[PDB]
Amino acid sequence: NQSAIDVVAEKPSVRLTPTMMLYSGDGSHLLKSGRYLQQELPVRIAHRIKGFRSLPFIIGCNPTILHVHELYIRAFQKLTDFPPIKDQADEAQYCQLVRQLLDDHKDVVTLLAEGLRESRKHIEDEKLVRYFLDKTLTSRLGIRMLATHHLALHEDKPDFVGIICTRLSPKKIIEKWVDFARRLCEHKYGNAPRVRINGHVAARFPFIPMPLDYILPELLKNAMRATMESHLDTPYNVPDVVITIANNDVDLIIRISDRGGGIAHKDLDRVMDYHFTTAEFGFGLPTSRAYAEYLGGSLQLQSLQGIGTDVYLRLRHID
Amino acid sequence: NQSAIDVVAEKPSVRLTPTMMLYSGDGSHLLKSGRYLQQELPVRIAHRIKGFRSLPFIIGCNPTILHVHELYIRAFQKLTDFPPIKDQADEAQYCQLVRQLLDDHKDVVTLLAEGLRESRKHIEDEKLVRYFLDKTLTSRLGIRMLATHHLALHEDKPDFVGIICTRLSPKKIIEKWVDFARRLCEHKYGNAPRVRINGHVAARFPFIPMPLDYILPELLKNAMRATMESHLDTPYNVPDVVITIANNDVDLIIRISDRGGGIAHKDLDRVMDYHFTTAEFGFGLPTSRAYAEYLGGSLQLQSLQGIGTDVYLRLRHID
Ligand SMILES: Nc1ncnc2c1ncn2[C@@H]1O[C@H](COP(=O)(O)OP(=O)(O)O)[C@@H](O)[C@H]1O
Ligand SMILES: Nc1ncnc2c1ncn2[C@@H]1O[C@H](COP(=O)(O)OP(=O)(O)O)[C@@H](O)[C@H]1O
Ligand SMILES: O=C(O)c1sc2cc(F)sc2c1Cl
Ligand SMILES: O=C(O)c1sc2cc(F)sc2c1Cl
Ligand SMILES: O=C(O)c1sc2cc(F)sc2c1Cl
Ligand SMILES: O=C(O)c1sc2cc(F)sc2c1Cl
Ligand SMILES: O=C(O)c1sc2cc(F)sc2c1Cl
Ligand SMILES: O=C(O)c1sc2cc(F)sc2c1Cl
Repeated sequence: NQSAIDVVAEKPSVRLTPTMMLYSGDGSHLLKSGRYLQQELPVRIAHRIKGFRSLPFIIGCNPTILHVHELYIRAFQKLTDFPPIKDQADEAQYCQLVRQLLDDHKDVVTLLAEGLRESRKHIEDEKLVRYFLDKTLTSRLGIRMLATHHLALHEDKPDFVGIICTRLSPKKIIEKWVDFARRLCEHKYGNAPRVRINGHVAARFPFIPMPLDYILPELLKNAMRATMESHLDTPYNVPDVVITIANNDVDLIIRISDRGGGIAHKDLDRVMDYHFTTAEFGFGLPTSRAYAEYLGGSLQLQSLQGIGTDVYLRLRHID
Repeated sequence: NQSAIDVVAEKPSVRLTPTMMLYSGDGSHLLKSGRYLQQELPVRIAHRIKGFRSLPFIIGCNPTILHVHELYIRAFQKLTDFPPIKDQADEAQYCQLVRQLLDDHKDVVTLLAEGLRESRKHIEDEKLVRYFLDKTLTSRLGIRMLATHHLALHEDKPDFVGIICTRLSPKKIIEKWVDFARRLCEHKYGNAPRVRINGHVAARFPFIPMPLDYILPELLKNAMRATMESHLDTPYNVPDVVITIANNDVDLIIRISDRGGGIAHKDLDRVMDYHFTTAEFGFGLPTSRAYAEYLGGSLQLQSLQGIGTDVYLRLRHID
């Protein structure tokens, strides 16, 4: 066992405010920020190692689960071996290790789902598995936003302070993912539902697109697939998917309404479980919910069995 | 104190199934049903007397609350003094007392809200008050359906077995209350939102209209009022209220969508409390929710602050 990991496995995380990210974004400010990252990332990694150590032995023993645990141990070793950042050249050296770790851990979610799939015969508690996956994936999301934000601060990209867009239009980010989903849908069925966008279509505000880039294609794929499966007898005459944007001082709400038949009563208690899918890998819906909650929001579903489903994505604002 | 009340205050209620109501509905069947009512009503009344006896003393002491408690004691005395139903003439005698008690207790909800309003300075628990009102009003709803159903069984009214409509159209019962709400709305503002009805508009099925006759005008008044208050600057150009009917083997779902600005974040935790209203008596929403839950369903709200509100009324089917 590694005693260095034990030293910070229970140290509370120091949270960088999404408002503080705008406040610091530069040369001398990049150094203070890089010093923060250097000290904070091993703590976040150690909290994840603690999670793998706390798994029931028969699950933690899985070679795929063990491989992810060992990747986290490797990441902690590499981040802690690095000398302190005294100057901007030291700050730059560190950035290249962060880029390497961002790519080395690209498939962690895939590996975890694989390991847990192979260990399904030893899982008697979906609430324990939900806790492990919600905690692991949201904390990994937090590590990724910190890492990507710091790297992006080195660019003079328009309307962006790192990963924060200063003038994010929800209508534009929704339109981008609607085009992507309609193309995949059209390839599979020969047609895709037309998507209408209404509400506060002219809203623009400081926002981090990363969560929306994950959640939006997941909800659009679900609404479009349910609409096509529900109308196989009339595939070229399908009802529209309606998206409403509601923007207020507190949060952004995105409502996605489909006429895809609804989520059956028997399936409604399982649609938010990991691995659960009625398609022919069940991670889109529980991961989107855990991400929205991690960011101060929520993901709620309202089923109208025989008609369709309304999905409400609520995300707390920057300020 | 009355010892007869004590004898049945904890006796469990025997539930008449909404399916059993169709199964019995006649002369000899009316007698067995009237015998059931005679024995069941004092038990339901005694459960309510127990509720008034269990209120904190400072609240139960209120003369308005005491007047309702004393009305229930009177109803128990009158129902128990009546001799057993040996024949159809005895069954008919009992019906006339039930009619009198139905009218004598017409305003019980009004009296209870008044008594609790005068005792607000001594209420430190909205969860206790919610429990008392949810239990009292839903059990009173149950007493009223039993009483009205038995009386209605004496009629040869088309498409009705007592209070059960054998071919209830949700679109027709919604249209009836839309006309009522639009007229009241037009009187107050000079205009009312146009109501569109979609989904399963041709659905017809066995159903008891009584719950819908209470809940529908409450949700329509709220959706229409919020729409008019939200558009005072353009009172003759207001967005439509959209109602969707979803009918499946398990339940009927009625979605009411408005563009009335939404329910504010500060008010969202209080809209389901009794007495809470932002209008210039806050019972419509908590009573509708308690009624829908009492009948195996639910009443759920989804707020899009800055845009509008979606209300979902779910009611379990007869079978
Ligand atoms: N809009 C919707 N309409 C109908 N069914 C839906 C909808 N959204 C989700 N579902 C159901 O929830 C299930 C779980 O979805 P999810 O967890 O996102 O994973 P996956 O996309 O792999 O199926 C889906 O397989 C589908 O049965
Ligand atoms: N559709 C809606 N749009 C906006 N506000 C609503 C809506 N439905 C309910 N509300 C809010 O909830 C409050 C409580 O409603 P309710 O309990 O039905 O009582 P009341 O009709 O006496 O106000 C309302 O006063 C209003 O502020
Ligand atoms: O992140 C954490 O703090 C923890 S504690 C714990 C216990 C488990 F069984 S999984 C798990 C995780 Cl993921
Ligand atoms: O699990 C991940 O996705 C990542 S990305 C990244 C960048 C770092 F600097 S550590 C680290 C980890 Cl642990
Ligand atoms: O039917 C399917 O299986 C799929 S997968 C997918 C991904 C998208 F973005 S849309 C879409 C559809 Cl419609
Ligand atoms: O119906 C009941 O069984 C009861 S028990 C109880 C305790 C209270 F404080 S009110 C109340 C009611 Cl309404
Ligand atoms: O509270 C009420 O609304 C009613 S109506 C009715 C009819 C009866 F026969 S008893 C009784 C009561 Cl207790
Ligand atoms: O604005 C109001 O106060 C009211 S009260 C009422 C009752 C109805 F049925 S509609 C309606 C409206 Cl719109």
